[PDB]
Amino acid sequence: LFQQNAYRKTPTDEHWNPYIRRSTENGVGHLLQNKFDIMRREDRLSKGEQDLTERNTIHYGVPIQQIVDEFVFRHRNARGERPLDYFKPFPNFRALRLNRMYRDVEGFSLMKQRPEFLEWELFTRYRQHHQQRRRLALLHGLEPVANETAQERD
Amino acid sequence: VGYTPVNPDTSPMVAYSQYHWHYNLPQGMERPHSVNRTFAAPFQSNHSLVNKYRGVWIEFDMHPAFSVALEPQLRKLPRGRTLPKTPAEEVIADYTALAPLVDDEKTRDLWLAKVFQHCAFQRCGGAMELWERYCHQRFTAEGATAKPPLSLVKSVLFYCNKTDNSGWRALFDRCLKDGWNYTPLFDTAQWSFMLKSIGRMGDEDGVRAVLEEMLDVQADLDRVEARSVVIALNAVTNADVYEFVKKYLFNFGERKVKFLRTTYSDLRGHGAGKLRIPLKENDNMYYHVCWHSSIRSPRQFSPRQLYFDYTPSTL
Amino acid sequence: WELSRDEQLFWERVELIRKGQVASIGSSHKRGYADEAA
Amino acid sequence: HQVYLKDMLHLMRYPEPYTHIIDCRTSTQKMHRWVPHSLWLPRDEVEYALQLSADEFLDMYGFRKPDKSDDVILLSHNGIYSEQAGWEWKKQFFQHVYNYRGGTNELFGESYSDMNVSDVLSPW
Amino acid sequence: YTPIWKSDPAVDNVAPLRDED
Amino acid sequence: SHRRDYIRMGYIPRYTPWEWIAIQEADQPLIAEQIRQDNIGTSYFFSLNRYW
Amino acid sequence: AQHGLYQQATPIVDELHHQKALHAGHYALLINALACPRLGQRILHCDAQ
Amino acid sequence: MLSQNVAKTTVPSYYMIRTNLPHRKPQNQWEGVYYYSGITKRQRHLILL
Amino acid sequence: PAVVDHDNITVEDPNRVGLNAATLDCRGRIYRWLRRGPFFQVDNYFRRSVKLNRDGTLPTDFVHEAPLMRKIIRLAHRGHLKAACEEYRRVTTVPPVEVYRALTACCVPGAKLADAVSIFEDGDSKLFYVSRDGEVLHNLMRCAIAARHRARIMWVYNVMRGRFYENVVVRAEVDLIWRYRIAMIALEYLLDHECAEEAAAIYSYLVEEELLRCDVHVRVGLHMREAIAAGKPITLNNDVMNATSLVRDATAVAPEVARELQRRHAQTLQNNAVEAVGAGSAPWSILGPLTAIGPTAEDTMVWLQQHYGDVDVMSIMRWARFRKGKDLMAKDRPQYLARAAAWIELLSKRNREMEEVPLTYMRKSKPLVLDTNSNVRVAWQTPLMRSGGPPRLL
Amino acid sequence: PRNLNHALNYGIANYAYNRGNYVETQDSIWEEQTASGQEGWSPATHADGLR
Amino acid sequence: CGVNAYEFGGKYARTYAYAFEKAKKELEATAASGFMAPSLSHEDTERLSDQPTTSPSVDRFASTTHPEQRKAQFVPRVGPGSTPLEDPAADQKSEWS
Amino acid sequence: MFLIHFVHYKTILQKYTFKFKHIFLSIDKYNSLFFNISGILIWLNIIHINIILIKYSFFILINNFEYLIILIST
Amino acid sequence: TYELVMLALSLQGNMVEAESILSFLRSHHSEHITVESFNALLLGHREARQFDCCDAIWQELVDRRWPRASPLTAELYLRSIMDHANTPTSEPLQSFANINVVEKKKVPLVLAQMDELGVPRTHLSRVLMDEVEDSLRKFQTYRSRFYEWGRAVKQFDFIEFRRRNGWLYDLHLMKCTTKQVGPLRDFNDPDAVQGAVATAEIPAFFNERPAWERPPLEETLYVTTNKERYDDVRGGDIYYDDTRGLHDRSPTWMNEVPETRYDRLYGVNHPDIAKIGIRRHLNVEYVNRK
Amino acid sequence: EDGIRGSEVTYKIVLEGFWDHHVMKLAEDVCMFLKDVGRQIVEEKLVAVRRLLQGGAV
Amino acid sequence: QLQAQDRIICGTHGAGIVAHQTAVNSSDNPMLSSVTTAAPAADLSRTKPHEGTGTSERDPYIRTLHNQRSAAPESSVSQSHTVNAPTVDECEMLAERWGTMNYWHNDTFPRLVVFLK
Amino acid sequence: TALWDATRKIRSAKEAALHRSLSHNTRMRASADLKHWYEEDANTLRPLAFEALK
Amino acid sequence: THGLREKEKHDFTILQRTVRIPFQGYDMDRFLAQQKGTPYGAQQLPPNVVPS
Ligand SMILES: O=c1ccn([C@@H]2O[C@H](COP(=O)(O)OP(=O)(O)OP(=O)(O)O)[C@@H](O)[C@H]2O)c(=O)[nH]1
Repeated sequence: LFQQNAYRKTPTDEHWNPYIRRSTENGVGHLLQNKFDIMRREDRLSKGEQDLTERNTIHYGVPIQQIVDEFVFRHRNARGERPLDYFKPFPNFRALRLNRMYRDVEGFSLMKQRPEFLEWELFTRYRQHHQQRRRLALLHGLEPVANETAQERD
Repeated sequence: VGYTPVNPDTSPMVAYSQYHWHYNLPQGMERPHSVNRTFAAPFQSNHSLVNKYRGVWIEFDMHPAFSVALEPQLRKLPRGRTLPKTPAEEVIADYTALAPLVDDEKTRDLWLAKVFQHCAFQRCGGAMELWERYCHQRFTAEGATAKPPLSLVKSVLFYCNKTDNSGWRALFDRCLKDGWNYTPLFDTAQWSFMLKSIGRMGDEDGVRAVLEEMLDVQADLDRVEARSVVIALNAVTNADVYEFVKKYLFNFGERKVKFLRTTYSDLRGHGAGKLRIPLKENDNMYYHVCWHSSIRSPRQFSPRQLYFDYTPSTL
Repeated sequence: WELSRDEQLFWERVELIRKGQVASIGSSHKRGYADEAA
Repeated sequence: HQVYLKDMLHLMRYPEPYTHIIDCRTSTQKMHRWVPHSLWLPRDEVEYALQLSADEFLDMYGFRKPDKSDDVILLSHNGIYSEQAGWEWKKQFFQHVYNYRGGTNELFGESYSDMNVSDVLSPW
Repeated sequence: YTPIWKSDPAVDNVAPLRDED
Repeated sequence: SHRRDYIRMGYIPRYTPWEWIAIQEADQPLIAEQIRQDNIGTSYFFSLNRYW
Repeated sequence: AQHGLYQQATPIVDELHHQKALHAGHYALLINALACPRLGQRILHCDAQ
Repeated sequence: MLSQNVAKTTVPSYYMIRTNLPHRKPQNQWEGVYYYSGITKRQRHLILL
Repeated sequence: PAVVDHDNITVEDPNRVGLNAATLDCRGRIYRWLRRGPFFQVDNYFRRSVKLNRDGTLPTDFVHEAPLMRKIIRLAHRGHLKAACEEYRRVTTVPPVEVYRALTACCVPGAKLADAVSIFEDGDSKLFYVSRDGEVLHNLMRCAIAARHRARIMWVYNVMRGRFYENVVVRAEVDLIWRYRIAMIALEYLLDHECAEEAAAIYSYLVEEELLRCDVHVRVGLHMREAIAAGKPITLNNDVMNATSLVRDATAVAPEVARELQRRHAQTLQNNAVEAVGAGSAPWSILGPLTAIGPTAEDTMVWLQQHYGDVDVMSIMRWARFRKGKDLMAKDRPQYLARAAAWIELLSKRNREMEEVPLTYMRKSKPLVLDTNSNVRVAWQTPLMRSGGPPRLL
Repeated sequence: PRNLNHALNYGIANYAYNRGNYVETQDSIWEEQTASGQEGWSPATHADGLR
Repeated sequence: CGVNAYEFGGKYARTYAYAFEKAKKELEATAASGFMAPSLSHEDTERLSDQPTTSPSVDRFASTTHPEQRKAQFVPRVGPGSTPLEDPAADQKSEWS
Repeated sequence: MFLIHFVHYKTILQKYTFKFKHIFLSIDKYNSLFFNISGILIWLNIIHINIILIKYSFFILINNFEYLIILIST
Repeated sequence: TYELVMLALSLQGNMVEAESILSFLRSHHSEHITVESFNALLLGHREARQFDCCDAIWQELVDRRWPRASPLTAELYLRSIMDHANTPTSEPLQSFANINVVEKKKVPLVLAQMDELGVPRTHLSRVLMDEVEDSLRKFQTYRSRFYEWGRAVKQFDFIEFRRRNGWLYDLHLMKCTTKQVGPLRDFNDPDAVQGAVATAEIPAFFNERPAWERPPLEETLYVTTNKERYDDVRGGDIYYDDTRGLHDRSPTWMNEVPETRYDRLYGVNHPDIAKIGIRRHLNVEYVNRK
Repeated sequence: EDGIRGSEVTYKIVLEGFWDHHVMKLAEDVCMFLKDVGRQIVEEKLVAVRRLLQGGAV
Repeated sequence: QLQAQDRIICGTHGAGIVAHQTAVNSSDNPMLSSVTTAAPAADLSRTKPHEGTGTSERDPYIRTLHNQRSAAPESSVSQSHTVNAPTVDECEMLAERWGTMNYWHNDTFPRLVVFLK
Repeated sequence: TALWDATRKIRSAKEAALHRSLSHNTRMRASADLKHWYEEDANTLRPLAFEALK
Repeated sequence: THGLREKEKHDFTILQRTVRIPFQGYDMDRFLAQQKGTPYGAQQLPPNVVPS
C-alpha cells in the first residue's frame, strides 16, 4: 500500500504527465469530462461498438508475423504444421508457410471432413476446372465487374 | 603502452576486442538512446540575447486619432527604438502649451509619459515639476481615488532612477498590493534601473524594500542585471539590512552568484572606470559576496593546500 | 470549549504515562542513546 | 516531508478531523505547554507503540492509533527527535508523515533541545 | 562557517492567535 | 524488449526494430533549411549582394 | 438570444409571430440566433481553450 | 554528496603507462547530440499567468 | 581581454594580441585556435562591434558610413536597383531604416518581388530587425500585389502581425496606422479578385483590432491637427466622426447599395432556380430568404442590418469608395455600386448561406438481403418518388 | 427476412447462392473478392508469373 | 443535537466555515476567469503572498537544494519511458486538452 | 455533549492501481555473446598456448590490453 | 445542409457515414464543395482518434488546392497532431521511451505547407500556438545553430545541468556501468568453458531474475547499495552489493536505547497490555473489550 | 516515361562501411525500411489521387 | 485469401495458433515439471490493455488484437483503367461526360451506343 | 403531452446546472469518478416536485 | 507482488510448446455449426448422469 499511495494527495496526482494521464489501465473515468462525451460513450457502447475513450492508450497488439514466429520457434520448426512439400528439394515460397485452409475448398461437399478414397483427387480436379473457367473468363471478357447488379451477373 | 594512450575509436584492437563489438557480428544498433526527450535542459546562452530591447518599454497605446492629430509634437518624442535628439526644454514647452487643448485623460497621460521618458534619457532635472503640476493632485495627494495609467507610472519611475531623485520612494510605495498593484507588471529592466539608482543614492532601506517586493512579485532574479545588484548591495552598511542581504543572497542561482562576485570584483577593480559615479568602499559586503559565492559553488579538492600542516598523532 | 477539554485530557494522559514510566523503570532516570556520547 | 510554521498556525485555527498532530517531546520536565490538538507519544516509546494492535495502543496511550492513510505531523523541541520518530513511523509504513522542524521552539519561543549534540567535531 | 546569519528572535507564534480568539 | 535472449543467448536482430527507429529519430531536431520551399522566384539583384 | 438569454427572447418572438410581423428570412435569423454565438465566442475562448 | 558523482579514473599508477587499456570511453554512435529544448519554471508560470 | 587595433598594427605588437607559436603558455591557445568554429573570426568581428545601444537605439548611425548610406538611398530613388545593391554590399555597419525603405520602394514598379523579399529578410532578424517597419512592409505588400501573388500577400500580412519574440522581446512591432494601411491594400486586392478565404481572415483581424473605423479616425485626426495649430480645443465624439465627409457620403449612398444588393440577390436566385432544372422556372425562386426593403432611409439601414449584419456594412461601403486614386462614388456610380455590393457579398457568411444552389437529395441505403455485391445497395425512396406502396416509417 | 434461403443449408449459415454447387460457390467468391478490390486488373510486375 | 458527531460541529466547525468562504471566493474568480478554473497548483498567480498554505505548490521535501533528497518513497520512481516522476521539470508537465 | 454512539464506516476501496518502476530497473549492465572456447594463446614475456578442443576454428578474437591474448573459436 | 449533417455525424464520431456523404458530394455535386466539409471530416477523425485519416485528408486538401484551407482547417489538423503526440502506447512499447512524441516532428513540415498555401500562421489559437512553439523548440533548428551545436562547452553544460538536477543515469560520459551478466549453463555440458565473444551495454530489464524468484518488493523493503571493496581482492568481483533490510537493527538494540515502561514485558508472547496500560485508570467506567 | 524509367524525384543514399559485408547488410536493412515507409506514403497519395479522380472543382 | 480471415486472423486473439483453452495446472511430464498450478483469476479486476486474466480466448493472457481502427489495404486494382457497368446516374449525365476512346467504344458496356440511343 | 413537455424542460434545466458545475470544478475532477455525473440527477436535485406545496 | 501471476503467464507460454493447431474443417462454416449441434441430424443427447 505504501508503494501505491505514499504521499499521494489524489488519484490524479501524476496527471501533470500526459502519458500517464491517458493511460486506460484503471478505467476510463478520468478521461470523461463533459456530459456530451459521456452520453456518446453510452450510445456507442449500447450499439456494441468500441468506446472512443478506450483509444486514448494506443495498443498495437503483437503483429501476426511475431506470433507465427513464436509458434514455430516454440515448436522447433513445427513440422506437424508444415506441408509435406517443405520436406522436399527447393520448396517455393508457398511451401514455406503453415497449413491454413484457403477459400478454394469451400463449395465441395462430396469430401465431407475426412475425404474418402480418391475424393481429394476429384476435388483437386474440380479446383483445376475452376481455374480454367477463370482463364476463359479473362480471355473473352466475362469476369466479375465490381459494379454489377443481379441480371447483369446472371 | 607508452606515454601516449590509444584512442578507442580508431584502434581495431580496441574496437574488435571481446569487450566491444567484433566486425563479424551483426553490426546493428545495440540499444536506442533518448536523452533529450527524457529530461530536457532549458536554453540559457553564455552570451546575452542580441536583439532584446534593453530599456524600459513605455507602451504607447494612443487612439489612432490624436496619434495623427498630435504627430508634429510627438515626432519629437521617442517612438519605438528611436531616440530623437530634440532638447527637453522644447518638448516640455510644447506639452505645457498644447496639452490643455486636448480633451482626453488617457491621451494627455500617454503624452506626458513620453515626455518623462524623453527627459530620462537626457537626464534633465526640471521634469518633476510636471509631476507636481498635473499628476500629483489626482494620484499622490490626500488619498485621491484615481489610479494612474501604468505607462505613466513606469515612465516617472524610470525618470527618478535615471536622474537620481528622492521622489521615487513615494511613487513605488503606492504600487504595492494595497495601492495600485502595479508592481507585478514591471519589466526586469525596470527593477534593474531602480536597484542601480537606489544603490548610488545609498539607502539600505530602499534596497531592502525593493528586494523584498521583487522576490514576492516573482521578478526574474537571475536576469536582473548584475551591475545594478552589485551597486545596490554595495550600499548596505547597516547591521540588520546586512543580515537580510545574506539570507536573501540565497535566492540567486549558482551562476548568478558567481558573476555577482566577478562583477563586484571588477567594479572596485580594473573596471572601476565603467561607472559614471565610482563605487563606494564596502569591504564587508564585498568580502561577503565573495564568501557566498565560494559557499554555493562546487568544492574542489586541493590536498596539498588543506593538509599542508598535518602531522599524525599516536594518542 | 473543545480545546479546553482536550488540553486537560492531554495533560491527564501525560501524567499517567510518566507515572507508569517511573513505576516500571524504578527510577526517574533513563539512558541516552548510543549517539549521545558525541 | 516538511511542514512549515504557516501550516502549523493554520492547523491550529482550522483543524482537520483525520490529521493528527503528534507530540514527540521526550522528557516531561521540559514540556510546559500544549500544542493545540496534539497527542503525546514520546520518541522513546515509538518503536514499541507502533507495533501494538488498535486496542492495545488505545490502552497504552489513551487515544486512537492513527490509520496508515491519515496525515501524521510530528513535533519536538528542535525537530530532531521528531525526525527520528518520523523514521519510525515511516518504517511501519505510514503514508503521510510530516516532520515540523523548529517545532516547539518556533511555536512557543522556547529554546530547548532534544539531544545535546554540538556542531564542532572533536579534533581527530 | 555556521551560523550564517543571526537566528530568529525568541518570538512566540501561538500566543497572539489564541489571544484574539 | 520481451525477448529475454537478446544478447545473452545469441539473438541479434537483423533488422533494427520499429520502436527503436522511432526513438532514435525522435531524439534529434530537423534542420529547417532541408524543407526546400521556393514559391517567389530567384533574386537576381539583391541576393548575392547581401550584408557582409 | 445570441447571448444565450432565450428565455427573454421567447415572449418577444411569440408576440411578433402573432402580429405577422415576421417573414421568410426573419425566422431563419431567429432560429440561427438560438445557437448563442456570442456565448459561443466566450466559451470558445475561456472554457474550451 | 551526489551519489552518481563517481570516480571515472583509476588511482594514478604505472598501470596507465604500461598497458593498452584506453583512458576514455569510445564515442557512442547512437547517442544524439545534447541540445536545449525546454523551459524554466518561471517561463511556464509566465505563460499560465 | 584581447582587442585588435586595425590602425596601429606593428611588427613589435605591443598589446601582444597575436597568436605567438613558441612563447610560454602558448599551447592551449594554439589548440583553442585550431578548434574554432567555421565562422569564428567573422562572428567575433561582427559581434564585438555592431551591437544595440544601451538606450534601445539601433547602432545604425555612424559618421564614417553616412555618405555611403546616403548614396545608396539616392541611387535607389533614381531607380537604379543594381547599382544600389552593389553599394549595399560594401556596408560595414547596420544600414538605417531609410535605406531599406528606399530599396524596396525601388523594387515595386518593376514588380521584383523576390528581390524586395530578400532585401527585407536581409534587414530583419539578421541585422536587428531594422527592416521591420510600417513603410518597408507596405512596399513589400505593394510588390506582392503587383506580382499578383496571393500566398505572398498572406505572407507579408502574417509577417506584419509578428509574434511574441519580435513584438515583446525585440520591441520591433509595426505601428498601428501602418498595420491598418497594409491590411487595407491587401484587402482591396483580395475582395477585388474574389478570394473569400484570405479576405475573411484579414477582415476578422480588422474586427479584432477595432480598426473598422480607422480611416475615419485618420481624417478626423487631420482636421484636429489643423485645429490645434490654430489653438482651438480638439475632442473625439460620435458627432465629430459623423460630421466627417466620409461617413456623410456613405450614409447617403447606403440606400442605393441596398437596392443593388437586392437586385443582385434576386438575379442570382433566379439563375440558380433555372440551372436546377437544366432549363421555365422551378419552385425554388418563388420565395427567397431576402425580405423586400421598406421605402425609407431608416428602413434601408434596418434591412442591411438584419440580412447582412454579421459584417460591418457601413465601413465596407466606405472602403470600396476609392479605386486606384479615382473616387468612384462621385464619378462612376454603377461601378462603385457593383463593387460595394460584391464586397459585402463576399464578406458575410450569412450571404454565403442564403446564396447556395439547391442540390439533389441523397438517398440513404441498406445492404442487400440476398448478398451479391457489397457495392450494390437497396436505396430508400422518399414518398415523393414512390406514390402508392405500403405505408413506411422514416 | 435475411434467412429466406436457410433451408438449403439447414442450421449452417445463410447463403444467397447454391452452396451445393462447387462452380457456383467458387464463382460467388470470385465476385465477392472482385467487389472488394482484392481481385481485378492491376499493372503487371516481372514477378507476377507472366508465361 | 448530535452535531458533535459531525465534521461541522465543535472544533471542526471553524474549519467548515473557512472552507465555505474559500469556495465562495474561488467561485468568484472562476466566474472572472471565464469559467475556466484557476490552477489547482496556483501556478497562475501574480504574488507569492497570494498562494494559500493549503496549495500543492508549497514545497515539502526533505531538502530544497539537494535532488537525491527530493523523492516521495525510498528510491526514485520513474514514469513510463524512464522519465523522472518525483520532481517534474517545467516541460514535462503538459497541460493539453 | 454526546447524543449518540456510532460504529465508524470508512471506504477503504483501492480500486485504482498506480505502480511506478524504480529507476534501477532500467540501468545498464554488460551483456555478452558466449561461445565455447576451443583454445587460448597468451603472450607477454613468453608465449603460452592452451588447447581445449581441436577443431577448425570458425571465429577468432584478439585482445591487447595487458597481455596479448588470442581466444580461438571463442 | 450536407456540411451540417457531416459535422453532426462527425461530432458523434461516425466516420463511415460522414465520409460517405462527402463521397456522394464529390461524385455528383463536386463544384459546390466548400472547405467546411473537409473541416467537418478533420474534426470528426480527430474525435474518433484516427490520426492517419486526419492526415490523409489534410494531404489531399493540399493537393487539390481548392477549396482554400482556412485557419480553422490548419488549427484542426495541428490539434490532431498534438493529440496524437501526447497519447501513450501500452506497456510493451513503453520500456525505452514514449514513442509517439515523433509525431510532433511533423509540425515544422506542416507549418512550411501553411506558408505555401497562404494560411497565415498567426491565426492559430494562443493555446495551440504555445503547444506548436514547444513542438518547434524540440525539433527545428537552423543551419546556423547546427554548425555550433556540438561544441564541447555546450555538451558539458548540458551535463552540468543534469548533475544539478541529479539525473545522470542516461548520459554517456557520466555513467559507469559495473554489473556484468553471466552466461547461461547447459546440461549438454558442464565441461565446456564459455567465453565472451562480444560485449554490449543494455538495460537490465532484458534479463532480470523472474519476479517469482526474487524477494518481494525490493525497492521498499531493502536498502541496497552497489559498492567497491576497499581491501585487495585476489580474485572474484571488485564490486559487491551491500543489501540491508529496511527494518534491520542491532541485536543489542534494547541496551542501546533508553529504558521504557515496556521492558518488564520482556520475552512474553501474549502480554496483558490492558493491565500495564493507562486507560484503565483514566476511564471511570473502563469496559475491557477482551 | 512509364514503369521503372520515370519519376518526379530521385533519392540516392550512398552508404559506406569499412568492411564489405557490413555495407551489404546495412543496404538490406535500410532497403526494407524504405520499402515499408515508401508503401505507406505512396498508398496515402494514391487514396488522395483516387478521390481527386472521383471529382472536384477547379 | 484464407477461409474465414476475419474470424481467424482479425477476430481471434492468437491468430488461431495459440491454444487459449489450456490449464496452467501442474503436469507430470518431465519438460513441464517447472509448471505450477495457478491460482484462479481475480474477480473484479481492472487489467492493463495488453493483458487479460487468461480465462478464455475472448480474454487471453496476452491481448494480440490492436484496439485501434482496422482498415484493409488500398486495393492495387486500377480504378481509372477499369470500366464498370453504366449506372442510372451516369447515363443521365452522359452528354456532359468526358471519356477515353476506350470508354466510348468499350467491348463490354460501350457508352457511345448509349449516348446515341 | 403538454404537461410532460414542460416537466421535461424543468428536469433538463436541473441536470444542465449539474453538468456545467461538474465540467468547471477541478477539485472534484481530481478524484476521478464517473459516479459524480450519475449520483445526482433530475430525480435527486432541487426543486423537488413533491415538495412544491410547502 | 509475489509475482505468481507473472509466473502463471510464463508457464502458459511453456505449455504452448506441446499443443497442435486445431483442425477447423475443410468447410469451416459447416464444421463450426456441427460442433454446436445446429445442423440437421447433428443433435447429440447430453451425457447420461447417474442419479444421486
Ligand atoms: O551592465 C552594464 C554595462 C554597461 N553599462 C554602460 O555604462 C555606461 C556608464 O556606466 P554607469 O552604469 O555608471 O552609467 P549610468 O548608470 O548613467 O548608465 P545607465 O545604465 O543609467 O544608462 C552607461 O552609460 C552604459 O552605457 C551599463 O549601464 N550597464
